[PDB]
Amino acid sequence: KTVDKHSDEYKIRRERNNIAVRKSRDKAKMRNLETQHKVLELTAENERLQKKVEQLSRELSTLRNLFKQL
Amino acid sequence: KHSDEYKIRRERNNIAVRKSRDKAKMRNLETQHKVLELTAENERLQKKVEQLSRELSTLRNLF
Amino acid sequence: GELVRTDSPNFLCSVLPTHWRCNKTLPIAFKVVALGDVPDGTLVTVMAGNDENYSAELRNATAAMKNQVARFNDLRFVGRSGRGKSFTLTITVFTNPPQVATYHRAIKITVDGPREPRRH
Amino acid sequence: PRVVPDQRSKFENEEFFRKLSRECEIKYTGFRDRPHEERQTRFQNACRDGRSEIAFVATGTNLSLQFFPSREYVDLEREAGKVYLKAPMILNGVCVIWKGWIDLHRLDGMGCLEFDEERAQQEDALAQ
DNA sequence: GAAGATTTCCAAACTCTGTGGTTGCG
DNA sequence: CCGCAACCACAGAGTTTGGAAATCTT
Ligand SMILES: [Au+]
Ligand SMILES: [Au+]
Ligand SMILES: [Au+]
Repeated sequence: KTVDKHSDEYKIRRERNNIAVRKSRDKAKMRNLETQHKVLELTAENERLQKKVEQLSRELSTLRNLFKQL
Repeated sequence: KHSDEYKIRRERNNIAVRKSRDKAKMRNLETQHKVLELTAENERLQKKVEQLSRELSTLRNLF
Repeated sequence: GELVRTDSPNFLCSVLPTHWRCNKTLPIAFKVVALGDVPDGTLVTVMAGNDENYSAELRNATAAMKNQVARFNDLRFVGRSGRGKSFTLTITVFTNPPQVATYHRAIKITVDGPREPRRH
Repeated sequence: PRVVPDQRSKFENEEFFRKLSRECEIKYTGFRDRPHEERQTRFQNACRDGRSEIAFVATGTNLSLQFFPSREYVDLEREAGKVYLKAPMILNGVCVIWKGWIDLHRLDGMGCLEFDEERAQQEDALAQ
């Protein structure tokens, strides 16, 4: 369709859209903000499980020895 | 509004913007991938711990 | 999601909504499963027919088998399937030779898809 | 398993198959975006690759055909105004051979499901 | 002091999903 | 008549893409 930039519906629509775009980008910001946080959150979880795996392993080994060496 | 300087000054900036955006865009995608990586490593170490658990559990029962 | 038997004893595929809107992205991603062995990379494509519609317009109906499963990225159905009528889709696993699985009265594609009862 | 216990019985009794066992109107289903012209060009062009995409207008059953593993071949000249095709297949665990012709101008033809006995016996044995 | 990079304001073109206006058929 | 199950239009919010206009950095 062909419309006039002076009309009303054009402005009403053109404004409301602008509002939705303000909300739309203002939302995307938080997703990126969260994605980055999740990176730290995960990096921490991984190091924490690395120590859990590393530890739980040494325990299983040392535990076996006493079982086979006795 | 039509000055010779505008024809340039304006389109001049645009070039810097397009670039800025394209840069920041890649920074995000790369961050996403980074999440996927860490997620993978997390899911492995996770399953890996549940493993050594039952593996040491069953070994605790044999005692 | 939930898987069901195909008309071919060697493949299982996702269950599709009884009814669904044209060009509207599926509720769940569509997957084709291979019980026998299928080397990865093996292409798969779906097509759907009907006594009233013989070849419906599909979107992204081509996928690659990976670890015995065909995961489709936004399989969308476009042509309608006719009132009261449903499509029958044809999953075609591209190996030597090609294997074919039909899944009769699989999904119904209308232009409105399921709607709340019009309140009049 | 690539196939069921016994193709025979099924193909012969199974409504779905029988109905297709006997020649029936089939049409090309390639690109429908481009006017008739491009299509035939495309189809024929695809015939060059040994890839065609057809469906039994009657039932509505859609099928993608591949021409290389009676025999798996494609003829030109038996009748110069159209094309004769044969395609190997395993429709629902029943090794079959799809045969039929299409008028290269109409992009319409008629084919039949021809349950390959050699393949069916072969698959049955190789399968366990 | 200001050019280039970063951020905020808008516009226009699409994509998604729901609500109504209308129909043949029970 | 009414409600169902289809079609068609088409609001109206959400997204995406990209040129303005302010701001910030270096
Ligand atoms: Au549609
Ligand atoms: Au040809
Ligand atoms: Au024939």
